[PDB]
This record gives sequence, structure tokens and C-alpha cells, in this order.
Amino acid sequence: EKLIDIHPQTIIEGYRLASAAALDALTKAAVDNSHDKTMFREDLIHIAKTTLSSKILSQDKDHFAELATNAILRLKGSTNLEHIQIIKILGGKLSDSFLDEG
Amino acid sequence: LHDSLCVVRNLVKDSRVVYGGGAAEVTMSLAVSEEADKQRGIDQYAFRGFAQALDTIPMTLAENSGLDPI
Repeated sequence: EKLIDIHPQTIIEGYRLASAAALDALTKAAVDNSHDKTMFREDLIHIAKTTLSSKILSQDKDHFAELATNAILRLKGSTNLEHIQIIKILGGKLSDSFLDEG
Repeated sequence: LHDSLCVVRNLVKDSRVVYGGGAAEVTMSLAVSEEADKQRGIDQYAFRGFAQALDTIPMTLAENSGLDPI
């Protein structure tokens, strides 16, 4: 908007080409690996954690990050997230939310 | 006329004449900008604001003619 004070339809050219350079560099800085199921689980938790944070349930962040990384493990890659159903019941307290293998 | 006239009593009230065409405005963008670099603190961005500002007069002046504000 501020820049528009200057044709607009060209501004799109920049934001699609310049933020493409950004899109590129961000791939460079990326860190791949490992691919050992030994290491994976330790990363997936770190991801689930960083995501599960800032959400009412952050209190026992681990408790949930574990819930997630598990259900994801079953069914290799990449499978639909439609077989693992999140059922919920109104039961006293928080953290009584376990993951079920049945 | 109250413009043309008053413009002259501006010269009577305080004799002196700058240069128009946004020129007078442009100076600030340069001058004031330097007095911000060697200013440090938070008053470097605030003052840099007067660079972001005076640019309008020339910009609209020129844009009102069709020329590129840039």
C-alpha cells in the first residue's frame, strides 16, 4: 500500500520473484536428516513440542507431543490421517488424555 | 489574489525566498537524514521519519503531472 505511492501489477512481480529468492535461501539454510528411526523420534518430539506450545494444553507439552509422534509412526509414509480418530469424553482433569492402540 | 497578495506580505513580514518544485522539501530528506545517522538511539528512526515525510510534496507534485514519483 505504502509502496503504491507506483504501479501495483508490477509489485506482484517483485513479491513473486524477490520472495522467491527468500523462498530459495530458506531451503539452503534447511537441515535435513537424520533418517535413522533412532534420531527421528527425537526430532518429531521437538516439532510436536514447538507446535503444541502456546495452546491451552502446553502445560503438559510432552504428554501430547508423545501422543502425536506415536500415531504418526504407525502407517509409514505417507498415509492418510483418517484412520486414527480423535475421540473425546468429558472426564475429570487434564493429562488423563492417553493414546489408545485399539 | 489573497494568495498572490499575502505571498508578498510574506516577503514584507520576513524577506527571504527559497526554491519551489519540492526542491525546498527535498533538502530535508538529505540534511535531516545525516543528522540522524550521527544521532543514534531511538531518535534515528523518528528523525528518519522526516525523510519519509517531506518526500510527499515532490512526489504528489510530480505525480500530479504524471511523472514517476520514484
